[PDB]
Amino acid sequence: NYIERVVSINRVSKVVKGGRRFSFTALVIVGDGKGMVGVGYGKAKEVPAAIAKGVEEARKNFFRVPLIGSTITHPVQGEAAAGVVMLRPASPGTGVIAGGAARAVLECAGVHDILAKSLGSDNAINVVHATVAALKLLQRPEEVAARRGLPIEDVAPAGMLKARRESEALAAAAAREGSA
Amino acid sequence: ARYTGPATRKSRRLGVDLVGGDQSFEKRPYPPGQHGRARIKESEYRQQLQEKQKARFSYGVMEKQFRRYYEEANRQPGKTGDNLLRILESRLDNVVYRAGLARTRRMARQLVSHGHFLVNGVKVDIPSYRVSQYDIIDVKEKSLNTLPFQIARETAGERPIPSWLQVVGERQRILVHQLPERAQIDVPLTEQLIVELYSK
Amino acid sequence: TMTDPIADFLTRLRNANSAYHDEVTLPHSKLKANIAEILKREGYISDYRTEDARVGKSLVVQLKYGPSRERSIAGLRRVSKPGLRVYAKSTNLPRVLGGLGVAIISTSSGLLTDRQAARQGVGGEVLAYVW
Amino acid sequence: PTIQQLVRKGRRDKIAKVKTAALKGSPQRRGVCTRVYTTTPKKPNSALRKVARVKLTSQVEVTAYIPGEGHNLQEHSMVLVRGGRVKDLPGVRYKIIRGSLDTQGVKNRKQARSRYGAKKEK
RNA sequence: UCGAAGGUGGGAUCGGCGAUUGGGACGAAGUCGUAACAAGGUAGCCGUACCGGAAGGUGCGGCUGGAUC
RNA sequence: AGUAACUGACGCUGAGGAGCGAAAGCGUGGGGAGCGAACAGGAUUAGAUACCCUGGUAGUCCACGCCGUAAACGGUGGGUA
RNA sequence: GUGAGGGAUGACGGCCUUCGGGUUGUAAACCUCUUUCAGCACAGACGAAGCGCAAGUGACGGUAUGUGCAGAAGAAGGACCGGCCAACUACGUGCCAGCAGCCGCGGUAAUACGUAGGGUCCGAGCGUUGUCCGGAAUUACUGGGCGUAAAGAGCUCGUAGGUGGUUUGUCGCGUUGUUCGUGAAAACUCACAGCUUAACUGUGGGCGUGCGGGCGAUACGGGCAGACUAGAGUACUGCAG
RNA sequence: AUCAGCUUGUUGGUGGGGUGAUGGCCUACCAAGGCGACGACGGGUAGCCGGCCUGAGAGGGUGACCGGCCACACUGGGAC
Ligand SMILES: [Mg+2]
Ligand SMILES: [Mg+2]
Ligand SMILES: [Mg+2]
Ligand SMILES: [Mg+2]
Ligand SMILES: [Mg+2]
Ligand SMILES: [Mg+2]
Ligand SMILES: [Mg+2]
Ligand SMILES: [Mg+2]
Ligand SMILES: [Mg+2]
Ligand SMILES: [Mg+2]
Ligand SMILES: [Mg+2]
Ligand SMILES: [Mg+2]
Ligand SMILES: [Mg+2]
Ligand SMILES: [Mg+2]
Ligand SMILES: [Mg+2]
Ligand SMILES: [Mg+2]
Ligand SMILES: [Mg+2]
Ligand SMILES: [Mg+2]
Ligand SMILES: [Mg+2]
Ligand SMILES: [Mg+2]
Ligand SMILES: [Mg+2]
Ligand SMILES: [Mg+2]
Ligand SMILES: [Mg+2]
Ligand SMILES: [Mg+2]
Ligand SMILES: [Mg+2]
Ligand SMILES: [Mg+2]
Ligand SMILES: [Mg+2]
Ligand SMILES: [Mg+2]
Ligand SMILES: [Mg+2]
Ligand SMILES: [Mg+2]
Ligand SMILES: [Mg+2]
Ligand SMILES: [Mg+2]
Ligand SMILES: [Mg+2]
Ligand SMILES: [Mg+2]
Ligand SMILES: [Mg+2]
Ligand SMILES: [Mg+2]
Ligand SMILES: [Mg+2]
Ligand SMILES: [Mg+2]
Ligand SMILES: [Mg+2]
Ligand SMILES: [Mg+2]
Ligand SMILES: [Mg+2]
Ligand SMILES: [Mg+2]
Ligand SMILES: [Mg+2]
Ligand SMILES: [Mg+2]
Ligand SMILES: [Mg+2]
Ligand SMILES: [Mg+2]
Ligand SMILES: [Mg+2]
Ligand SMILES: [Mg+2]
Ligand SMILES: [Mg+2]
Ligand SMILES: [Mg+2]
Ligand SMILES: [Mg+2]
Ligand SMILES: [Mg+2]
Ligand SMILES: [Mg+2]
Ligand SMILES: [Mg+2]
Ligand SMILES: [Mg+2]
Ligand SMILES: [Mg+2]
Ligand SMILES: [Mg+2]
Ligand SMILES: [Mg+2]
Ligand SMILES: [Mg+2]
Ligand SMILES: [Mg+2]
Ligand SMILES: [Mg+2]
Ligand SMILES: [Mg+2]
Ligand SMILES: [Mg+2]
Ligand SMILES: [Mg+2]
Ligand SMILES: [Mg+2]
Ligand SMILES: [Mg+2]
Ligand SMILES: [Mg+2]
Ligand SMILES: [Mg+2]
Ligand SMILES: [Mg+2]
Ligand SMILES: [Mg+2]
Ligand SMILES: [Mg+2]
Ligand SMILES: [Mg+2]
Ligand SMILES: [Mg+2]
Ligand SMILES: [Mg+2]
Ligand SMILES: [Mg+2]
Ligand SMILES: [Mg+2]
Ligand SMILES: [Mg+2]
Ligand SMILES: [Mg+2]
Ligand SMILES: [Mg+2]
Ligand SMILES: [Mg+2]
Repeated sequence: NYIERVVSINRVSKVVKGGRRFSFTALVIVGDGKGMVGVGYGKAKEVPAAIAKGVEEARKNFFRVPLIGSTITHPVQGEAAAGVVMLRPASPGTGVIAGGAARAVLECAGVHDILAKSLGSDNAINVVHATVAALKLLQRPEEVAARRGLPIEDVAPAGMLKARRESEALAAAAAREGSA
Repeated sequence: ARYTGPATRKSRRLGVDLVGGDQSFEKRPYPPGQHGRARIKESEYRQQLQEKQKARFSYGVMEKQFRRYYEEANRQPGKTGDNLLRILESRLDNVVYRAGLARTRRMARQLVSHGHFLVNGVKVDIPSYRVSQYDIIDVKEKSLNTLPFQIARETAGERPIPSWLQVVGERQRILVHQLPERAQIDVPLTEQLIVELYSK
Repeated sequence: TMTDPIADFLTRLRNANSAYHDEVTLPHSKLKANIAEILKREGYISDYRTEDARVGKSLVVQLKYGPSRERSIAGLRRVSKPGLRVYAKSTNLPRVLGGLGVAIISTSSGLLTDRQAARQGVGGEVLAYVW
Repeated sequence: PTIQQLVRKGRRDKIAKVKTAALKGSPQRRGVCTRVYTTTPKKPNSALRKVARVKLTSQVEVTAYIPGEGHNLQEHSMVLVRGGRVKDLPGVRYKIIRGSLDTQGVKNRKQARSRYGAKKEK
């Protein structure tokens, strides 16, 4: 089960000595809803071929989201492409607050609570690149502590330890219910 | 002011049943009008408004009313979606419907407005009454003698009584205990879309 | 001219991290020394030791690298600088990297880390954000 | 810009280009129309629109566009004018409301009736 | 003694109008023209002085955001 | 650049202010081969008040003052690590 | 508040049709129900441990509020439907008559004009208009740039100001170190409670983000009270232009 | 600053009067300066504040009602 979405459809054109040659380009985002993200950019002369190319490229290119239970770990300032997209977690149930392309990519990621803002070049392609880079910039507390050579309690806050323990207990309960 | 027009219009146009017993919806799922079969471009705003209008035309609430529930639910420290679901389910109409004493939300609302119900021995005729924790709902003899109430109370074989609601006897006494969680509430639709649409 | 030793130190360290270097030699000072001390205590750096040069004391800092070569330091930036000096009260201690980073705050005891500073309830000027 | 520059000078906020300055920020004025005639649009649009010159209480001479397909305005007539921009006409920034003072709603209107001032059919 | 109002006389600011004139923008379409964009048929541009209905031309100095060899 | 004898916080940038500054232009008084705005002719064009040709007045030179602008470009202020 | 439960492979009539039919539609006529609030009557407050040594004192109001009577009986409209932006077809004139917040729409067959239906949004309110913030990171302290898009002044010397190369010493005037001490009332936020719930207000907290003095600290961030030199300058010898 | 100097009881001292209270609040006599590029004097606008709207915040806009002050009562003055 994968989540599919389309963000923008553009009628690109090419010129020859005879006249105008039209073409179609599409960008799609694929995700499993658990924290696995794939982006695809596909070009054709017709929408079905375009979306097929986009889906294939997205299937080729994947990326994993290290989310804590339901939300993001820490605020991230994703500076890439030409747009500035700033992501940070929030209180559970607040919702994934983001623009169009960011909305699509985060919903395909499966996150449920995020605060986002795009600060320039509202173009969908650049926004998607900036969000992907923002997720790449994300760091996870366990291997952050491993890199720093200091144990978890001496690195990460007790509140996020409590949240992680609650998330682990909920995941264990869900696994038990699914097995039974 | 309440929508006096046909109720099947909402389900037919919108694409999911609301009352649940609509034969017209299952006969023709497409929206009415000369051109309900025309292809429609996908839109996040279409679907966000779609969830909103499903919710509001399903529970029968007012627009200002529902926005006030939204801001209320936001300002309680608890999770916004669960708070909104409680503050909407706490409407006495929905409570008395899901308790099995009414055949539909509209009929619960009409009977409450006419005032066939007693709350803790106090006269109440307000469809939008608020029910807090550990409250008592009573039904008066003038309404036990009412014929449609008898039909409802000896035909109550509808969806099962929830955890927080329960009836104790033939007098149709409705009691509330605690705050339900979303998982056992298992209400259709998704509050995330509504909260995000009002987050716009 | 040479006008900010702490910013110069932070920039040389993060430039060395970007250039994948291992050893950096800087002029020695008390501020540099105890900042290296708190860096060693938190564990973002490997180790430091002082030396003697042609004129005065100098301090060398060895960067930290793991088996898979990814940087042990993500980025540095200074918030309090000559001119714009920013300070924090006892309740408005800055949150860095969602609490996963470290802010260096000079309190009545000295240059101490933000978490234990909030534990003590003490506060002051934030030197830099290290994450 | 550096810290001492900001301290020394300070930053001046933008000034808003006010639109329909003849209203002086006041939504509606009453006016008397002096002349009624027609004007031609720009290159993209070719038509023959109707505009009126109205003396405002603010003693400001401004053009006023007449919506609808029919009107009975003549010289020395009582007119109520609101603010509204038109693209094709170069120097017209106001629209004449319908159904007030000497102007009556244009007949045969049944759709979008409140905007043009039509009473309800029985 | 002070003292408001009033009147003498000349300076500043805000203005309103004013023959006529100078300049600008929007119309659309017409005459006069070939200016610039390709070595645009005299390489372009900048500062400056002169000249000519007009775009411009020339002198001096500076740049290549100039193509060949 | 080397020796590093000595001073021992004198360093940096710098609003307003002040000094220098391509060519052309102006005053006074000299100089003035070549070059060359302006202006005459000759030539082309339907048309040339331009491009081309023959001439040549300011200027181009000198001294004292002035104006203080250039695509004054590395179209990038300086200093430090 | 202007209703309903059930009611047909879905009765008129309108609009399209490919002339098969589809639309308005569970809508409607229908069989039953309670009839809120207005309508007609009865009772009828508290607001007053109040004032008087008097015999009474309520404008509101004979209202609010209860108790009975009759009847679904008295009750819905406004914008939008080219893309932005949830909502389309037909009919009538074609660079005319006209729309419009940005792009922009009619030069005989318009989902953008006008009329019809149909659907969407909202609702006792519906839109237009004007002012203010947000998106506008579009005045960028957090949080912008200066090669070509807007920008490095022509370049130096340098006054006032802003900022300083090590470690050798007090007072604590930049400062945090804790406590008592103000923060009127009202408002905001948290919980409680009352008017049948509704606005409304009834009580007690809490909130009240700044500033006053007495007591306890010295790591950075300044003056002040003494020494050294990694910046800088000088000194000795040469150097090319 | 497309407003660079302002001021002559003006500035300061002493002695008198003055007022509930000190004081160029008023007078006389002595000296020449004070305020000024860390924006004076000039020009336009406007009651201030607890608050309201918007914005996550910073900030921006604003002064409805209520409430804390301020100033006025057709215009200008004066006093019991
Ligand atoms: Mg950046
Ligand atoms: Mg942008
Ligand atoms: Mg944008
Ligand atoms: Mg919002
Ligand atoms: Mg810079
Ligand atoms: Mg402007
Ligand atoms: Mg309309
Ligand atoms: Mg229309
Ligand atoms: Mg004038
Ligand atoms: Mg005039
Ligand atoms: Mg021509
Ligand atoms: Mg040419
Ligand atoms: Mg030519
Ligand atoms: Mg040329
Ligand atoms: Mg040229
Ligand atoms: Mg020139
Ligand atoms: Mg010439
Ligand atoms: Mg030259
Ligand atoms: Mg070029
Ligand atoms: Mg020595
Ligand atoms: Mg120097
Ligand atoms: Mg300097
Ligand atoms: Mg200086
Ligand atoms: Mg200056
Ligand atoms: Mg300067
Ligand atoms: Mg000079
Ligand atoms: Mg000079
Ligand atoms: Mg020369
Ligand atoms: Mg010269
Ligand atoms: Mg001359
Ligand atoms: Mg001369
Ligand atoms: Mg001479
Ligand atoms: Mg010559
Ligand atoms: Mg010549
Ligand atoms: Mg001659
Ligand atoms: Mg000639
Ligand atoms: Mg210049
Ligand atoms: Mg040069
Ligand atoms: Mg320079
Ligand atoms: Mg530099
Ligand atoms: Mg029925
Ligand atoms: Mg009643
Ligand atoms: Mg009484
Ligand atoms: Mg009594
Ligand atoms: Mg009552
Ligand atoms: Mg539409
Ligand atoms: Mg739509
Ligand atoms: Mg047509
Ligand atoms: Mg409709
Ligand atoms: Mg706004
Ligand atoms: Mg900064
Ligand atoms: Mg900016
Ligand atoms: Mg530029
Ligand atoms: Mg420049
Ligand atoms: Mg310049
Ligand atoms: Mg100094
Ligand atoms: Mg102290
Ligand atoms: Mg204290
Ligand atoms: Mg206090
Ligand atoms: Mg109080
Ligand atoms: Mg709030
Ligand atoms: Mg109560
Ligand atoms: Mg309170
Ligand atoms: Mg605040
Ligand atoms: Mg200092
Ligand atoms: Mg010594
Ligand atoms: Mg030296
Ligand atoms: Mg030499
Ligand atoms: Mg005296
Ligand atoms: Mg005395
Ligand atoms: Mg005095
Ligand atoms: Mg005296
Ligand atoms: Mg305030
Ligand atoms: Mg904000
Ligand atoms: Mg802001
Ligand atoms: Mg204010
Ligand atoms: Mg008051
Ligand atoms: Mg006071
Ligand atoms: Mg008066
Ligand atoms: Mg007065």
